[PDB]
Amino acid sequence: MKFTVGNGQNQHKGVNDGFSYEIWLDNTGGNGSMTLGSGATFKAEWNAAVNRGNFLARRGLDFGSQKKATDYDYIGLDYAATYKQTASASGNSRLCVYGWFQNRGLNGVPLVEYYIIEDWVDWVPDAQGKMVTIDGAQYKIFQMDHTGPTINGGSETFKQYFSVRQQKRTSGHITVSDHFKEWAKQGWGIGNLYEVALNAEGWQSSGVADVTLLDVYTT
Repeated sequence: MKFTVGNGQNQHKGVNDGFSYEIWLDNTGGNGSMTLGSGATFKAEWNAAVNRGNFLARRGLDFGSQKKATDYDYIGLDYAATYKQTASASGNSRLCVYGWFQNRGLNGVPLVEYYIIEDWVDWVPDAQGKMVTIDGAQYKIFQMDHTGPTINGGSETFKQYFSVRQQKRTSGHITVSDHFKEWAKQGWGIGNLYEVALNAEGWQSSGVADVTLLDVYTT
């Protein structure tokens, strides 16, 4: 139930109570840990306020890349967390829903890494976008190119899709399927749903994300 990164091992991933877990630290320094709770719950801590320090901890539901992400009639995520950045060496962090749309076998469809960002500190990705209303709240949506390693392998150029919550928070209900529908309404390509995860990420920062409630489901 506790996993550590930064002194010997820089990654752990597995499954427990039907929910994935993953923790990762780059080889640029720092340390971190994830303590599992029941279900999908977890506490993550990181100390990576060093140059190019880079940390992530996430848990979620694997969907098996079986069908178009928008074919699921309803996907819900309920979460509650304490989330704090305690150091920043020109750094940042975010708490978000996270996953991929797999395009393997899909002609004309991009590979996508997606983020529904509920809270952030110091910096968050941004680009020319559109405001939309989901779950009673304003989110800015946009997409951008990224070049880097991928669920399928090493450096390729793929797409990232973003919804960024305008009023930061650390608990509530997210209608994940509604975000997917808004992205689709822009004419963005939607591949097969790989996962739906709650993700804490740190760049050149230190902090804690104590996720005491996390439920992901479809109907």
